[PDB]
Amino acid sequence: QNLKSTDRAVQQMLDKAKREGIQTVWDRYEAMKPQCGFGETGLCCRHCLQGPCRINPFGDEPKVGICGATAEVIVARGLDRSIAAGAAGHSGHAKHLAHTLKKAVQGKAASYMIKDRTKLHSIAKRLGIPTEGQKDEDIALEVAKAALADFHEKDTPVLWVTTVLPPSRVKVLSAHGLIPAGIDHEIAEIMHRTSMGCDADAQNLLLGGLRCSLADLAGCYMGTDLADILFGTPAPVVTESNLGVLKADAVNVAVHGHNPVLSDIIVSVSKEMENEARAAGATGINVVGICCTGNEVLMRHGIPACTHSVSQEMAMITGALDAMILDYQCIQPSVATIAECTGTTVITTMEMSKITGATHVNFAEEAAVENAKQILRLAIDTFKRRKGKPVEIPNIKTKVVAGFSTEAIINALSKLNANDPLKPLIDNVVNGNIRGVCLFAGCNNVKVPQDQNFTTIARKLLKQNVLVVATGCGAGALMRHGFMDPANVDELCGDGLKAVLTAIGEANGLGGPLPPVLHMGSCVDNSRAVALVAALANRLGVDLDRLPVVASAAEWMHEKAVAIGTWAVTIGLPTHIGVLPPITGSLPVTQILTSSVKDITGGYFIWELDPETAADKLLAAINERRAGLGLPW
Amino acid sequence: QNLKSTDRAVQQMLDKAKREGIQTVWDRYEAMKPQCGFGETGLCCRHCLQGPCRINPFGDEPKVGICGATAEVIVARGLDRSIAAGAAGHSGHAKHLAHTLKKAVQGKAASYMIKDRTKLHSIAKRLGIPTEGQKDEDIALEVAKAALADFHEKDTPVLWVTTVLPPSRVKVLSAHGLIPAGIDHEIAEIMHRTSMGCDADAQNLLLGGLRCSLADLAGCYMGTDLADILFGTPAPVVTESNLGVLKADAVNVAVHGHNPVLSDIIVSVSKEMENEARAAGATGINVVGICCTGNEVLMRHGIPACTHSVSQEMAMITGALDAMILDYQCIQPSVATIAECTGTTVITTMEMSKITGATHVNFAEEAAVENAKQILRLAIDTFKRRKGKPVEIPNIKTKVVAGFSTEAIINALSKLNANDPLKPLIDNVVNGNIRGVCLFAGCNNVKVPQDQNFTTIARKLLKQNVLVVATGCGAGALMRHGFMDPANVDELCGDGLKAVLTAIGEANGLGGPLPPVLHMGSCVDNSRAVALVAALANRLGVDLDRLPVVASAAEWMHEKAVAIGTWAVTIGLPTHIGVLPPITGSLPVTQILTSSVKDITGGYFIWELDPETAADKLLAAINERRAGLGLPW
Ligand code: SF4
Ligand code: SF4
Ligand code: FES
Ligand code: FES
Ligand SMILES: [Fe+3]
Ligand SMILES: [Fe+3]
Repeated sequence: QNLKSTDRAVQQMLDKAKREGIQTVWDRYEAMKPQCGFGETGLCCRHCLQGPCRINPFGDEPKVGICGATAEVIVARGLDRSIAAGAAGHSGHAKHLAHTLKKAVQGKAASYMIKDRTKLHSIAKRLGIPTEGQKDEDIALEVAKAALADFHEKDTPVLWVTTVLPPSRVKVLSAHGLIPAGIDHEIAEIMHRTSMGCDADAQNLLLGGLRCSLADLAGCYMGTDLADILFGTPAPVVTESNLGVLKADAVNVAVHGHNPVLSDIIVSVSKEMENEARAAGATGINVVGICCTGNEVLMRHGIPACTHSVSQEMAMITGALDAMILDYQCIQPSVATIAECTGTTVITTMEMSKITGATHVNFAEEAAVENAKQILRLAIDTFKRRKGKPVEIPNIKTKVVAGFSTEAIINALSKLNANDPLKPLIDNVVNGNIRGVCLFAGCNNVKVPQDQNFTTIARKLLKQNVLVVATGCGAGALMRHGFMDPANVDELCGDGLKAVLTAIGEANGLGGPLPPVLHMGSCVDNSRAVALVAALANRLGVDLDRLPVVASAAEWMHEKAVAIGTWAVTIGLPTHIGVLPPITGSLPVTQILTSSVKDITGGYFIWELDPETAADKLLAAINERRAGLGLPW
Repeated sequence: QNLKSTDRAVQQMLDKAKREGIQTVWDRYEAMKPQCGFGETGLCCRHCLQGPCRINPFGDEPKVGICGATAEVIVARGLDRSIAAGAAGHSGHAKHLAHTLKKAVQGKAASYMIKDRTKLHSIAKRLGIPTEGQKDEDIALEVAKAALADFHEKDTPVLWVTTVLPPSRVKVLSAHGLIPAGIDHEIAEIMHRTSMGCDADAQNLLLGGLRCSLADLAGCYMGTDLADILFGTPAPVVTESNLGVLKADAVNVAVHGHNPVLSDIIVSVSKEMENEARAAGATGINVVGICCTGNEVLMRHGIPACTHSVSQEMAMITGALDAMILDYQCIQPSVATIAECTGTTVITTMEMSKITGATHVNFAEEAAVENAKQILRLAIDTFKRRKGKPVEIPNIKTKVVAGFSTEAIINALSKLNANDPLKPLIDNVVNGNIRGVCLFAGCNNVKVPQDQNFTTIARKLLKQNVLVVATGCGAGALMRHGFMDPANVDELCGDGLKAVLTAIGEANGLGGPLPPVLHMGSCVDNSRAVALVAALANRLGVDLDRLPVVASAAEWMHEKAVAIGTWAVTIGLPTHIGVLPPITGSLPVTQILTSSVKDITGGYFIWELDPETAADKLLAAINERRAGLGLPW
C-alpha cells in the first residue's frame, strides 16, 4: 500500500477499501496498464475524422499524420490544447467570481459583499482605476467590469498580465508577441490554430502556447484578487490536516472543488446551524476541505484539510463523510459511485459540472444562504442514517500553520524592517542564510506514490536552506506530512534557513519560528507567489529570470497544472516536472521546452523522474542564478 | 486509383505522383492502417497526465477511466471539444472579418470598403441598429462592434443566433438553456467543463455541445454577413472547375484556405498585373481556387475552382502550380514538403497559421495591395523557373453555374411572383414537384473514395425531385462531377424538379433551367441555407423541424464540419453523416445523438455508411416531414 501512497491514513483506508471490495483510483490505474505508448509520447492525433493518426516513436511507418502533420506539429498541437483547457478552468473560476462581485455591489446577492476594502483599493490602484472621491461599491463595480473585459479583445491587452509582472518582463514578453489580447480570445485562437490544416510549425505553435499560458496566469491572478476582495485576504492561521480531522460524532461535510463562492458560504451558514445538527444527535457540523476549495477556506478560516487530489476517495471510505459538496475541477467522478457503498451524500452545485448519480442543488448567489441550508440539511439527514454504524477514521493528523498570502508575508517581514520589508529577505539571500526560493505547485498523480516527490525534494531543499512555499495539492502533500508545523523546523531546516524563520517568527509575537514551508493557498493562488517574486525582482531592479527562484510541479496531473508550469517558464522560472508530459515523441519540441525556451523567456522546464535527482537539479538551477548575481554558493 | 477518388483528373495525377515517388494523402492513409480502435470508437481520453486512458468497447478491463470517467463521459467530452474547435475556426474567421470592416470604415485599410450597402443596411435592421439619419460608415462601425460583442458575455445573448432563427426555434432552444451567451465564452466553457474532474454527465455534456454548436452557427452567419458587406453578395455566375482550369502558359496561382480577406485582394491585384506577367512570358495571371477561399472568390467573381479538400495536393502534381497562397484551415501541411518536388511556391500569410518550409508573407489589411504584389511577383518568378519544363495538366473540367446566395435565390423566385417570392417554391413543395430540400455540406475524407457519397446520394435525391443545395467541399464534389451544369438537368433531375428549375431559369432571362444543384457558397455560407430555410419556415408559420428539409455531411472530416452537423441537428434538421464519428463506444451517447435529441430540438443525426442506403433514409426523413404537414408523398 505504500507503493500507492506515502500517507499512512490513506494506506489504512486503502486496506479498508480493498477488504470491502470498493474500487479505487489506484485499482483503476492498475487495470489500465500497460498504457498506450503513442498517447504517452504525444504521438497521437484525433483532431479530425480521418484519424486517429499515430506515429511510431521509432522504426517504420506510420511516420507522419494522414494530413501530413509531423511528429513535432502533432506534439505541439496536443500540448497547446492542454494549456488552453487549463486556461479555461482558471478563467472560468475567475469569471464566476467577477460576476459574483458585480452582483454583490449591485444589490443582487446580499450574501456577498466587499470584505477586504484594503485589497479592493490596491487592485484598483494597480489597474489605474480612480479611487479618491469614489464609493467602494463603484470602485468595485469598475474592478469587476475590468475583470470581465480582460476576457475579450479591447484597446488594452490583458491587464491581469501587464499590471502584475515587472515592466522589464512585460517588454521581453511583448517583443516575442506573447502578451495575451483577451483570455477567452487566446483560448479560442489555440483551438483554431491547432485544428486540422492550420498552424503546422512547432515554434509558431509553442509561442502561441506560451501566450495562452499567460492568459491562464491572468485568470489565476484575477481569481485570487477577486476572492480576497469578496472573502478576505488570508492571514496566518493554525489548523489541522489529514483524515483524523473527521469526527465520528459530528456531521462531517467536505467542501470539494475549486471555487469557494459557495464553500465560503457553507462555512458561514454551518456555524448558524449547530443547534439543528445537535437536535439530530451530532456534536455539530464539521466542515472539512478537500482539494483547492478546501485550501481556500483553510487559508481564510482555518477549516481543517481532510485530504487532497488522488486520495480524495479515501475520505468517503471512513464511513463518516456525510456530505461531499462539489463545485468543479479535479473531482474524481468515481465519488458518485463510491457513495452508494459509503453512505455519503454527493452534491453537485454548478450548472456545467454534474455527475450522474449525484444529487444536484442549483446554487445561485442570489439564494446562497437558502441553498447552503438545503445542502447542510441533506448532510444532517445523512448523519442520522448512520446512527450506530461503525466508522474507521484513521487517528492521523498534523498541525498546519497556513495563511501566508503575499500581504501576510510582507507584513511578517515588516516586523524586521518597517519601511523596507523585502530587504531582510534579500539580505539573507545575499549572505547565504536563504539559498533561494522554491515553489511547489500542482497535483498528485496516480503514477507517482502519493506525496513521494514533494516530500523527498522538499526535505533536501530545506536542509540546503531553500525557502519553500507551496500551493494547491503540493501544499496538501507538505501539510499532511508535517511540513507546515513549526515544531518540525529543527528536524527539517538548515541552520541558515532556521535562523531566518526563527527571527521572523520571534519578531511576530510567537517565540517560535515560521513553519518549514509557507502555504500560499490554492492553485489560482500560485499568482501570490508571482506577486511575491515580482516584488522581490522590482526591489532588486532585475527581471525574474535573474532571481534564485525555481518551481516544482513534482506530481502534476491536470491541464490546469500544465498551464501553470508553462507560465512559470514563460515568466522566467526554471520549472521542474515530475511526470513525463506527452512530448517525448518529438525531440525538437522537447529541446524547445527544456533548453531553447531559455533564450526567449529565461525560464525552462526541468524534466526529472527521480526526486533525489530533481532536488539536485533544482539546487543547481538556484545556484546558477546565485552565480549570475555574483553571490557565493 | 478509382478506389481513392472518383475524380478522373485526380486519378490521373495520382498515377503521376506514384511514378514520381511523391507521397500523397492516400499513401499516408494506407501507411496508417489499421487505425486505433479506441480512438475510432471514442474510447480514449488524454485530458490529464494520468492518462492516456482507454476503454475496451467489449470484454474485460479497462472498463473505466482512471479518474472514474465512464465511456459515456469520455465520449461526450471528446465530441464537445471537437465542436468547440470547430466553433473556434468559424469564430476566428468571422472575428478577423469584423476587425477588417472596422479598420476599413475607420480609414485604416483603404484596400477595403463597404461594397454591399444593401446588405449592410439589412443586417443593421436585423440587429436593431438604427440606420436612418446615419452615415454608412457609422452604421457599419456599429455592425462591426456588435459582431465583436457577440464573442463575450453582455446584457444580450449572441445576436447572430437570436436574430437569425425563427422566433419559435429561439424559444425552444431557450427553454433547454441552449442559447449561447458569447462565442468565445462558450468555447472556453466547453474546454473547462470537459477537463478532468468537471462535468461527468453525458446529457449535461451534450447539452453544452449543442449550445457550443450554435456559437459556431453564429460565427458562420457573422462571417457570411461581414464578407458580403466587404466583398459583395454573390449573384449567379458561370465558371469552370477541376484541374483543367490550370493553363500551362499562364502564371497559375491558387488561393487556398477559408478567409477571403486577402484572397479577394489577390483577385483584384492580379488583374492589375497582367503586363508584369506577360513580360515574364506568361499569358497572364491565372488565379484559381482551392477549398473554401476558392469558393468565396468563385461565388463573388467566377474564379474557376481548381480542386478541393482531400485532393488538394494533386493541383501541385501537375507541375504547373506556380504559387499556393494560404490563409488557414484544411490546408494539408504536406503541401510544404511536396513543393520541393513540384516547384510550387507555397506562401503562408496569417500569423497563427505557418507551415515549416513555406515562405511566410505577413499580410496586413493596411498594406494589402503591397502584400498581394510581393506575393504575385513570387508567383511570376516561379513561372519563369519552369520555362521549358513539361507539365501534365489533365484536360478535364466542368461548367459551373454558381453564386446562389439566399438573396439571389429569392430574387430569382421573385420573377415568378414579385411580392411573394417564396410562394412559388412552397407551391411546388405542396403539389409534389419539389419533394423537399437537401443541403450537402462539409469535407471530403480519405476514408471515403472521393466524392462517391456526395454524387451517389445526390443522383438519387435529384431523380426523386429533391431540391439540392450545396456548400463547401460538398459543392466542390458536385461541381467537379457536372451537377452545377444546366445542360445536365435532363439527365439528373426528376420531371417535377426539372419543371421547376426550368420555369425559374426561363423566367430569369435564360431560356434554360437553373443548374441541378444550387451552389450556396463556402462552409460559413452554410448560414445562407439557414437563412433560406428560416425564411421558408417563417412564411409557413412553422418551426424548421416541421419542414421537409434535411442535410448530409456525406464525407465529413474537420472539427468545423462536426460543429456544423451538430448545429444542423440543433436547429431541427435530420442530418446524415457518412463517416463514423468517435461515438460508437458509447451506446447511450449514440442513442442521444441518433434518436432522443429529436425530443429536444426535433433534429437528429442519421448515421449511414452506405450512400445508397443514406439516400433512402434521407428520402424517408423528407417524406415523414411531408406527412407531418399533411402533404402527399
Ligand atoms: S488532423 Fe491530421 S494528424 Fe490529426 S487526425 Fe486529422 S489527418 Fe490525422
Ligand atoms: S481525465 Fe480521467 S479518463 Fe481522462 S486521462 Fe485523466 S484520468 Fe484518464
Ligand atoms: S493511439 Fe493511444 S492515445 Fe491514440
Ligand atoms: S489509445 Fe489510440 S486513440 Fe488513444
Ligand atoms: Fe486537488
Ligand atoms: Fe476544403
